[PDB]
Amino acid sequence: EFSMKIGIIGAMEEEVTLLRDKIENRQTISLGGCEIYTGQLNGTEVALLKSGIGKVAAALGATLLLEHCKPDVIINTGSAGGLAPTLKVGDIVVSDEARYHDADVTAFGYEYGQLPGCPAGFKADDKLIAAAEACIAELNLNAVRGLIVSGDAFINGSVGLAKIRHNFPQAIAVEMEATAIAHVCHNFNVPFVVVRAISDVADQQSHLSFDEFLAVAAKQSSLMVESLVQKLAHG
Amino acid sequence: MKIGIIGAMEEEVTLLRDKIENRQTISLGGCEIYTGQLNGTEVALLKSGIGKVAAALGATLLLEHCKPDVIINTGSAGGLAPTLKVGDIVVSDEARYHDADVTAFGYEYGQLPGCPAGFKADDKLIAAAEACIAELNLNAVRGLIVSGDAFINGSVGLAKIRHNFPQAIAVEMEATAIAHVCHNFNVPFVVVRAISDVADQQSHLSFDEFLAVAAKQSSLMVESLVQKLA
Ligand SMILES: Nc1ncnc2c([C@@H]3O[C@H](CO)[C@@H](O)[C@H]3O)n[nH]c12
Ligand SMILES: Nc1ncnc2c([C@@H]3O[C@H](CO)[C@@H](O)[C@H]3O)n[nH]c12
Repeated sequence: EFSMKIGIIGAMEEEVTLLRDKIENRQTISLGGCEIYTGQLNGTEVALLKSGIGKVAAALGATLLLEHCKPDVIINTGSAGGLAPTLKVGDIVVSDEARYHDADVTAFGYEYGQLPGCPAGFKADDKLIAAAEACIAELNLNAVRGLIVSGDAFINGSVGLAKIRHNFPQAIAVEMEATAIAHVCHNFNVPFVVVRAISDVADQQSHLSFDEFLAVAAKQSSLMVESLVQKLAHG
Repeated sequence: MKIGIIGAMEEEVTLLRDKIENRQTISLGGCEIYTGQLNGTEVALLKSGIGKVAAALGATLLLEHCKPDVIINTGSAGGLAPTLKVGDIVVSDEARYHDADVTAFGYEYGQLPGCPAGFKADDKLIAAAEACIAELNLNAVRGLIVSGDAFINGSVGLAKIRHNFPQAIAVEMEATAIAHVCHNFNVPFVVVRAISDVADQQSHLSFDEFLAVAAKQSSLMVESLVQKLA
């Protein structure tokens, strides 16, 4: 305790800003097109990286963060399109696993979503998940735990969504960085957990919904992250 | 100067690895990096995994740890240009994701926010590559190479690529990711790959059958380019 460094990766300005503004003794390190904010969040040493959007940007960011700040665990936050029926805009999704919904080397006998040399899915850390569920209960928020899928496409209904629902009937949310981050953490053997807030249900109106509720998603994911850091650091 | 080289599969990396002298191996984030000299030239060879995230992670590591001057991404590819046959070379003048789609927000198809719609390869590296192609009498095509996390083997996947990028000369799985990373660091790059298949319904069989040829041809080309640059 007291010597834990918690890594946090968010892709977009909005939520990252709220967390960034709350960092004490904040400093900014700009690298490979990424900004990394170091300091403490309510006492806990954190390293917050604003990655770009997409798998590669997230991978590049996650790799840089691991390499230069060597955080003990990684928390990926931000928005996501809710897929589980009980999810409403603002609700929380916690990954117990992450899979690429757009990876496909099945022609070679790999499981759909699986890339060669990688497990079909990347498992989030049990302690981190439990911690997150603890915060969820304590904050009295509605949330769902389960499989989160990533791809380099903003899902907006039509075939994008149906294909995902068909390939991963159990997926609770879809977004664009989670699995890339999980993938990099897996390779570095670093525990991770994805804690995002719903900004849309990835249907025909996901773009306007995203546009109108990105703010609330940022508010709720940031609140959860702040709460998770605290709980991970103490109790 | 130091030439960075990234290949996804052991096949297209092993022949080069065997030729590197003053050889040392750095093993990080599940990636292997061999440094030393290829026929007198300082290089840094990285075996990345397959797919964009693995490539990005590896490219990021190579840049960060070895600081090469330029990056050469090598390996196999599915040929899309009519002139391409197994064993032939494709040289990128540009790389684009064929599976990135945020057009819902007004970005160009294949384009990811914060990035140009396409990443342009270095003109010098391109000219160098083509001088080798000419000197070795190889059949090659220069143009747009598109990358995604799916092995293309006809059907809907190939159709989607034809739709969005009818001018793409080849499809593979790491190029644009390496380009994207090189872009964030301002490192010139060039993709030089050999055709292992034509991304049709028979690409899996062709890939298995010709991956060996593709690796040797891409390997020979990297060797020649390295020497030409130096
Ligand atoms: N329905 C949806 N489809 C894809 N990505 C998202 C997102 C997230 O918001 C960004 C959209 O480009 C990206 O970082 C992604 O992780 N929210 N809702 C989404
Ligand atoms: N028809 C095709 N579709 C997608 N990738 C490839 C490739 C390349 O070979 C590997 C196939 O999984 C990968 O490294 C990729 O970059 N060759 N032919 C391909």
